[PDB]
Amino acid sequence: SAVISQKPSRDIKQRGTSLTIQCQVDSQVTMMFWYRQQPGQSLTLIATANQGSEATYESGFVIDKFPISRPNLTFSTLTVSNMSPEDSSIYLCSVGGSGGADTQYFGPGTRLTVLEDLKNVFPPEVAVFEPSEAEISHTQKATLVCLATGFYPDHVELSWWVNGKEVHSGVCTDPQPLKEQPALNDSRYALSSRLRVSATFWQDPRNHFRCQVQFYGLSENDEAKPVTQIVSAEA
Amino acid sequence: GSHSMRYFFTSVSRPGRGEPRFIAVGYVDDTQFVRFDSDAASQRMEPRAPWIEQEGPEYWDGETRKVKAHSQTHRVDLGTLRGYYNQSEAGSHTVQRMYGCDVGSDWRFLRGYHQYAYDGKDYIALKEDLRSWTAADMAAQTTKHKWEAAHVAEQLRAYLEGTCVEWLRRYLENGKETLQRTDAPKTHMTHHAVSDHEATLRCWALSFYPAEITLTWQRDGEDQTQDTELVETRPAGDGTFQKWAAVVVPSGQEQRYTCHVQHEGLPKPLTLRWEP
Amino acid sequence: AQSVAQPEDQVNVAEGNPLTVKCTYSVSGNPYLFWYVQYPNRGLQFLLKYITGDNLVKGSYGFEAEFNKSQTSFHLKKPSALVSDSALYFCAVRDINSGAGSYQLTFGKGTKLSVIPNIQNPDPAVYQLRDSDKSVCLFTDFDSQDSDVYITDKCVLDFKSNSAVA
Amino acid sequence: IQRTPKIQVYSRHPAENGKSNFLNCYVSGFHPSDIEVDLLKNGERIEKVEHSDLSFSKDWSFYLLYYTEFTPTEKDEYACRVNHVTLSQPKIVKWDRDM
Amino acid sequence: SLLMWITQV
Repeated sequence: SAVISQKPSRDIKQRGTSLTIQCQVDSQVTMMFWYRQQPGQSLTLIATANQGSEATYESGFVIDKFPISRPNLTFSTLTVSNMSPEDSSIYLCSVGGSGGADTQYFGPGTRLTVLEDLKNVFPPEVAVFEPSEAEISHTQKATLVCLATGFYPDHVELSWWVNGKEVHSGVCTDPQPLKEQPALNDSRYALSSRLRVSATFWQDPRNHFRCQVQFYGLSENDEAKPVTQIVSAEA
Repeated sequence: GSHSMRYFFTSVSRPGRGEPRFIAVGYVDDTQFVRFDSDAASQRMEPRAPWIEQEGPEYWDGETRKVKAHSQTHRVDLGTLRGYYNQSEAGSHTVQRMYGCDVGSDWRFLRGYHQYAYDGKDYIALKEDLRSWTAADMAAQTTKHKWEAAHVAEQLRAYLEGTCVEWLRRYLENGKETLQRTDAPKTHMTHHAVSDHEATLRCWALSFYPAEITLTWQRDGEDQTQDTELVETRPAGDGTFQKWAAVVVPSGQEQRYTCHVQHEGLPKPLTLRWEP
Repeated sequence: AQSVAQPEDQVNVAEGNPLTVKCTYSVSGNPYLFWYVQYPNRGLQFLLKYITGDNLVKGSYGFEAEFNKSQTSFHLKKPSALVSDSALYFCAVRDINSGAGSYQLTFGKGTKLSVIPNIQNPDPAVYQLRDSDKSVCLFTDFDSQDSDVYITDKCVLDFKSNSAVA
Repeated sequence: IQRTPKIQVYSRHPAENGKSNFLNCYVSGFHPSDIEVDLLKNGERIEKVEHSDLSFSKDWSFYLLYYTEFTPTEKDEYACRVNHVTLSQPKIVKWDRDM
Repeated sequence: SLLMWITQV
């Protein structure tokens, strides 16, 4: 079992800049690769990270744009230089032995969103909606709804906390967020989520219901400030 | 003549910062055709015989790919073996690997092999049948079960009987001018008085390939493995070898002593006797 | 050369039925085969591999595949599906006879498996939910089977019911 | 456990006063792999000495050949100085013209 | 030509 740290995990940067992704491994291991994949799509191999020499690159990938360094067998970096919107994807560090039977492991990935205008980065507005009296009568149940709205780029993590403590059961967040203006080239996104319980659980006014959306945006090392944050609303 | 291809790898740990040393070299019979050195600038598998130079860039890139996998695996190995024997990082340790294959005069597979060592002593080796392993100690037994599970011996048998054999044939064909030659020994004898009543006779063999040679001294045609200094067969620098043997002789009795040279390039074995 | 075709982008199944993720391979020499799975926001996780010997290979959570030389296939199978098994599944081959020094596995495009959960007590009904501080619509309790108006897709929670918001 | 180098000092072609030749030092049968090898010319070493790539024999012991281009005479004494873990001090071996 | 598959001890 070879575990693979990648740091950073998520990062939003702009045309012309360069990100340097790291890949650490808990033990020393023979072969190291750098893969690149779009969400829900095929893996594309960038290069093979050779210990103590220049990485072997695949057709379509050049060292000038994609510097790779491998000082140890445990540690490697991929830099991606002079970034552009098309270079936005998940960057995967893969690892494994040179044996016939040996298994090829992958790592958590690194989400790179590359933008032209960094001023279009806005956080989400979280509004919670109460269950209808019609649903309580019909099913003896209560569905809460939470809408994140008006955020860019598309990646957020929605979760519910009941009585100040998180819950995974009875919860549902959409597979993917929806485009608010579908026609535009790069519009803002919207996301919904549901939480369901007993009727007597909701009718109890001493109970607490909160929706929590982690919005990953900019960092404090970038130039209100649409910084990485949490947005929350209660009922 | 029968023939062999052999690759020899040596990896050495260097405590702390920087990297270990890795040297790999390929042989066909007693002629080195390739090398990789980790301290070299190129970080590529390099030619060491003009007949391999004609191989394409796809050859050299593949061999550079594979030797780096050999290199990186050996570095991983050095830490593992240090872990198996419960050894500290302060000490310098040597790993050695040898594999290759032999062929008959028919150029069919004769045998294949793969030997591994730690600090100059057998660790694990594949048997002549190429299906099972011979572990030296308890740590090697741990590797034996791992290699058995990974079907390592199947993979080696495939290479050793197949790929190994085919490339040897090709190398023998492409390098026939050098590899299939047999330079026979140029022999002579020397005489030096050592005392009042003793003399030293030295039987010389020079400019021969391959290296395998036999130099016996004989008194009245009886073997003289006693009273006889034999230097090791040594390389000249030009792809040929050198040897000598010698005997201490009661002077006056030089004509009773014969030196017998056996070699592949000699139609009949030679016999020399000192002649003033 | 070496390659694998996964000829199906989407594969659907009801919870508890047989699921079949299909993979064929083409290889010059002899194959070692591999399966990998990816749940959202993670790397590929290892399932199972045919090295040699037994053609039927069993792994984890009742996953298996048979090495069929004649049809040149290594289809992933599992007798009864769970919902957590909804993921991206990748097949992969390694030409064990290659001598070219490209050690990486050669993968297929990827088949997305959707294990749709069972709905025992279907009762489809729209509801209108109000902001505690504005209104939204909700189409819930249903069975598995304009520029300014917004509509989300299906979603299942745990009693198990579907839902969708406007 | 550690083996000590055998050392032979000798010429490629037969020695001939005032003619081109290659001086050799063949070290062999040693372990571990690290080894210093100089070629001397009246006690003081020569700069441009090449060597073969490291390999080893059936018993795992290493061997190497060090060489340099030279022109011998009657006056010049040549030798091979070798240091190794096994040796407390370096071992010097003179070039015998008839050996 | 070298072996391809090298498996660590």
